Amino acid sequence: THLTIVTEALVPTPAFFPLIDKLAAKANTQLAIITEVLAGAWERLEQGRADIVIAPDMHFRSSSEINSRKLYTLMNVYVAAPDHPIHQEPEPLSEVTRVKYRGIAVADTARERPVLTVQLLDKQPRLTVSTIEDKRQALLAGLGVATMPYPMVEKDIAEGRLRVVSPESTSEIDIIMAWRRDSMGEAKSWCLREIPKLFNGK
Amino acid sequence: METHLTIVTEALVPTPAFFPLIDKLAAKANTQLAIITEVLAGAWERLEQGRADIVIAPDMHFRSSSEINSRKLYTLMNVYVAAPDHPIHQEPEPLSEVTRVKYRGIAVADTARERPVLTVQLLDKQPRLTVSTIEDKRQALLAGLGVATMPYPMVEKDIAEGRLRVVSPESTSEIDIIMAWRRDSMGEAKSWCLREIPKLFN
Ligand SMILES: Cc1cc(O)ccc1O
Ligand SMILES: Cc1cc(O)ccc1O
Ligand SMILES: Cc1cc(O)ccc1O
Ligand SMILES: Cc1cc(O)ccc1O
Ligand SMILES: Cc1cc(O)ccc1O
Ligand SMILES: Cc1cc(O)ccc1O
Ligand code: NA
Ligand code: NA
Repeated sequence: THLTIVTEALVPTPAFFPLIDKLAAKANTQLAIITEVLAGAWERLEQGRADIVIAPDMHFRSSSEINSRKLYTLMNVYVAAPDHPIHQEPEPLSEVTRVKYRGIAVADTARERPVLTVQLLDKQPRLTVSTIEDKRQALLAGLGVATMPYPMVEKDIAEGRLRVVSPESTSEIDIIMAWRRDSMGEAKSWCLREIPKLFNGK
Repeated sequence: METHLTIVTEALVPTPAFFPLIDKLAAKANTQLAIITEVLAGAWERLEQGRADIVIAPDMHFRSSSEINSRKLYTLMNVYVAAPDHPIHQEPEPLSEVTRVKYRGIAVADTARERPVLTVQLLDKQPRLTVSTIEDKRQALLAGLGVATMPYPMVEKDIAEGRLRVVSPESTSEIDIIMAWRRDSMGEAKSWCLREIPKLFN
């Protein structure tokens, strides 16, 4: 009756919207598309509270009978407001410089899945937010410097609301679909074959 | 030496409204601010469990503990909305329980570790989409996927330019957004915020 899909914060939830009407005709399933951050997504899969997870490769979640499949590559870019002082700096990535300016991070579950944004060191000003929306607005308001998935800020860079601080730092991340094998129902199986079709060419 | 204050802004409350604090707080003390989003009961659970210094959330009509002091910030207007071409608009009595079951609700998952709430009426045998963030709920509504309440400020532009349409004014409700905190703990940064945040919504 109920399927839960977990789309990690980096993954746009509305990309999964086409499924909804199809899923309602396919089964009497009430859908939940739930957002989690980093380790939270895999914690949900371990605790049997999430049927399918769409999340970056994050080192753990290792359980009994867990399968995966790669969907697409996502580009993360270090960004900041155009008139943020970091842009006038000669060596923005120098440890001496980075500590001066405030990092922006998104909260997650109590680890269990060893990864960091690798965007902020210690003894350095930090703002923590729960959602990518808060993070984008904080960046737009010139309140700090942080990574962002390129698609969500492509328009912002185009119209000069944000500016990439240094392209060398930009990194690529695999977005993967994972699930557990021990239970494999009609709706869950159907989605497992349908979700990759959403990102053919991504 | 630095200092860490954690503020919870419930989903209905715009996190960027609290941005003015950040630069002031950094010059006032070495205080690192953390502005976390929770949903419904989740915000209050955080205050009870001593994991949140200040809570900005709707009045949840729960026995106001002595240990929680609260102060009203502003009134928020919630509007029952749907896409302009959603069938609900042609319906004579949209709010009738018989009618509401026909159409799909859109709900935001209560972040409570203890129990969720019946906020969305939890109409049984009724199609539902559940999402974690108010943005995803907005997009679901924009895509004409169902019917749900929304805080007017977030959708004001959408109603103006006819991307969303108020289904029935009778359903419109006003909610008090309140600031709550605990008496057992006080310090420089906490006290400073408690006096500064109300000025943001004078
Ligand atoms: C728009 C958007 C794009 C994306 O690639 C990830 C998250 C988002 O919210
Ligand atoms: C809203 C949305 C943003 C996006 O980048 C891809 C698909 C979407 O539905
Ligand atoms: C690494 C990373 C994680 C995340 O949750 C959002 C953006 C990011 O760049
Ligand atoms: C922008 C915004 C305004 C608001 O009044 C509530 C939530 C929001 O995300
Ligand atoms: C940015 C912002 C949006 C809003 O809807 C209300 C207050 C605000 O400061
Ligand atoms: C109506 C409503 C109120 C709320 O506080 C959170 C989500 C909601 O859908
Ligand atoms: Na999302
Ligand atoms: Na928020």
